[PDB]
Amino acid sequence: VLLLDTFDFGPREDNWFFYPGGNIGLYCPYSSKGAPEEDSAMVFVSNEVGEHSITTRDLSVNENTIIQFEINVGCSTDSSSADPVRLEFSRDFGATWHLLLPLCYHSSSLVSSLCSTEHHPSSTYYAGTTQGWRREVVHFGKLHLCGSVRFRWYQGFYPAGSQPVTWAIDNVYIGPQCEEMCYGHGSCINGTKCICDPGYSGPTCKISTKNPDFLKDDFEGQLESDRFLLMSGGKPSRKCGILSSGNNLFFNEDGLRMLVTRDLDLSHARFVQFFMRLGCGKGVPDPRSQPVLLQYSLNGGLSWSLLQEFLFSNSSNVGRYIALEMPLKARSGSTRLRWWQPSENGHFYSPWVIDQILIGGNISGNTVLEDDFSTLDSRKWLLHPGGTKMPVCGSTGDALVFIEKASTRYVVTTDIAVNEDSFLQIDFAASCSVTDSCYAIELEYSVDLGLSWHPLVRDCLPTNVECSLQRILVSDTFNKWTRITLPLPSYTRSQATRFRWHQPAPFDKQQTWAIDNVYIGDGCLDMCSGHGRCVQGSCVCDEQWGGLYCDEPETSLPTQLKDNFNRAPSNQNWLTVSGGKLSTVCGAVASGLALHFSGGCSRLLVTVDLNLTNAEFIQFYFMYGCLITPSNRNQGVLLEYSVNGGITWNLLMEIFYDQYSKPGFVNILLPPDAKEIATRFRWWQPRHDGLDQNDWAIDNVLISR
Ligand SMILES: *[C@@H]1O[C@H](CO)[C@@H](O[C@@H]2O[C@H](CO)[C@@H](O[C@@H]3O[C@H](CO)[C@@H](O)[C@H](O)[C@@H]3O)[C@H](O)[C@H]2NC(C)=O)[C@H](O)[C@H]1NC(C)=O
Ligand SMILES: *[C@@H]1O[C@H](CO)[C@@H](O[C@@H]2O[C@H](CO)[C@@H](O)[C@H](O)[C@H]2NC(C)=O)[C@H](O)[C@H]1NC(C)=O
Ligand SMILES: *[C@@H]1O[C@H](CO)[C@@H](O)[C@H](O)[C@H]1NC(C)=O
Ligand SMILES: *[C@@H]1O[C@H](CO)[C@@H](O)[C@H](O)[C@H]1NC(C)=O
Ligand SMILES: [Ca+2]
Ligand SMILES: [Ca+2]
Ligand SMILES: [Ca+2]
Ligand SMILES: [Ca+2]
Ligand SMILES: [Zn+2]
Ligand SMILES: [Zn+2]
Repeated sequence: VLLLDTFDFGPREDNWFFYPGGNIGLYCPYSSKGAPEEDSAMVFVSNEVGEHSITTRDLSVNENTIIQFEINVGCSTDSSSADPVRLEFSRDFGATWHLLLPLCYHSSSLVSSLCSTEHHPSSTYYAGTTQGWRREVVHFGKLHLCGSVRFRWYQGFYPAGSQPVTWAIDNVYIGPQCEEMCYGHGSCINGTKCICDPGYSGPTCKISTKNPDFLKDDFEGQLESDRFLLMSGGKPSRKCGILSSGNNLFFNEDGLRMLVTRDLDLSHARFVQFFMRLGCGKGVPDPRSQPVLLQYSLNGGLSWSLLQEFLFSNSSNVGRYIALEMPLKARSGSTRLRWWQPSENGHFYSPWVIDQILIGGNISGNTVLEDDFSTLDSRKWLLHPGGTKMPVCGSTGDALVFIEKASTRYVVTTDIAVNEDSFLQIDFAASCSVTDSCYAIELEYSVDLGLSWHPLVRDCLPTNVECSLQRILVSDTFNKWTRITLPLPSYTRSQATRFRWHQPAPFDKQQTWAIDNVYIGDGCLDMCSGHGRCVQGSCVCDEQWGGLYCDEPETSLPTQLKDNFNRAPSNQNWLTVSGGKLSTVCGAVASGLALHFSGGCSRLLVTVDLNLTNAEFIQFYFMYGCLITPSNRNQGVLLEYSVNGGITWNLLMEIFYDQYSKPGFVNILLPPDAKEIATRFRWWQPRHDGLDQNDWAIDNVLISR
């Protein structure tokens, strides 16, 4: 043991050669977790004239020597490069001095350097790095420091009228390291004893209480939390924004720029993701701008490994979504991450912003994500700009609702494993008759942690006239709460697929929407037959439906359907009528009124489910172009049937676009697989040129024998 001083008496006389400007006292004690009696420290107050520093006697050091101490510079978060404290050593009895730990980033080959692979700041302690005291430890193993050396904490020389930042040090230990360096979770005493930090225990502070397996900061909440151990140089701001609403964390000061997380349980973590903007101006960022380094530590910050360097470039000055998979080596019960932008002097050439930090996920193979939105769990719903947990449109409890004024509206799920048995099933609503606007909400998937998003359902006509997104969540058909069930296509299969509901900008405030009763997974069977919802691996049937998978009607289905369309379409015959209304515009199609589809949005007609086991035919009268004739083949109405409650459809007839300029009669013999105990029909027009364009009419439907 070479040197120990707690300053709790006064200073130990033999320890120190000099301490100009230093006086025993208290500095910034009220955050400190240490005992009150221990708060006595060596303080260097701003107004002291002359040198501000403290120098040790000459000591004999070796590769196993550490310097360990606690420091507070400035008792604030007002970050500054002015008058930092430098920890230095001298090999010539104080004639010359050098930083004990150099700044290590990318070293020149023209010079002698001790830096190796690990990127780290120097033993320089800047004002406004943190309000709290902190422990620093420097190990000599890498420093080629052996023999007689003296050390100093040095700030500067200050004439009268100077006002450098006040600082203080405490609990200085210089001597042999402790075993395992106390795993970076304790203070070493004499190399023989570890004094463990809270939540760490045992001889070497190896054993940890469980750490959280998830971190979120959107910077809309508190800036003092258990989430970050350091937030040096970052302030909440709306400047240099990335997202359309809310604060970001903004680095626009000098000194240290370093954001350090608490220790996390990342043993099953999949990802770190965040938004970042490197540079805030219209031109190209200054080429001297130093990169933001993302690093991790397994040992309480004793050593750091690189995840990614993010360089300033001609394109970096636009907000960007960033996501990385958590590598195996970073996955432990106790891993912290940091974002650090190096600088040799505490000066920076550009600001930067970070926002919406999420760390977590789960690599253990989970195949199910479900929610009724009784709560909004951040671990399941990663991003939801514009979205609020609240009731709307007579929802079952709360829903996730996009109603407030916003420039961005989307919601992203966490990742799940998707396989051949996977399906997506949600309730969705648009504006609930608040607006009559025609709009759609995109449903998308990513297999790369949100780096790219692709439409879940592709434009693919069963006629193969058009094939390559298909608008599904549309505001007329889904005006009020409506269920959709989609088998997940092969291209979505992976061990980590996530989903996004996206309202592309620009959109109007009144074009609102919501989701509820979400199930994405491979449970239940038959996707509940179109007549129920999967809840915790069990089908919950709609009213009037029963059986294990909701395939059994409580009351016998009709065996025929007939409609002359001389009265308003009835829910006894029709489940859906969008874009169609009874009129005489077509003349007689069969007779009197016809159901005329000329709406500017969806044009869709769906029957109730029918028992067609013994039925023989479907027939109807049909006309195109009562107003404007269809201009191409993809505008042909498709007649399809479903035997699974509208989940999947089978083409029966393409009602060819350039036919039926005069009313015609269609008579089709039902195929075997359309003759089931529960089957529905739909007429839908995949494309049209809008209101009163490429219109069609139907009359005298008969599905019978
Ligand atoms: C699906 O629909 C078929 C009809 O195509 C149903 O089969 C029919 O079931 C009814 C019972 O409600 C039987 O009706 C009875 O017919 C006798 C004939 O003399 C009459 O005396 C009774 O008063 C009554 O009307 C009918 O025989 C039978 N037809 C056939 C071809 O079997 C069937 O029940 C339906 N399936 C499901 C799953 O509900
Ligand atoms: C990570 O995901 C896995 C899912 O594979 C979770 O482990 C399951 O947890 C539930 C508890 O409700 C059990 O019913 C399963 O039997 C567990 N399976 C396995 C393989 O252990 C795990 O809980 C998730 N981690 C966290 C912390 O949420
Ligand atoms: C550490 O060594 C110093 C030598 O000055 C001694 O005063 C102190 O009691 C020792 N501490 C422990 C806990 O061994
Ligand atoms: C970015 O801008 C600088 C100066 O405007 C230019 O010289 C440089 O080549 C640009 N970078 C790239 C790769 O386009
Ligand atoms: Ca003390
Ligand atoms: Ca934010
Ligand atoms: Ca709900
Ligand atoms: Ca009619
Ligand atoms: Zn590097
Ligand atoms: Zn999109």
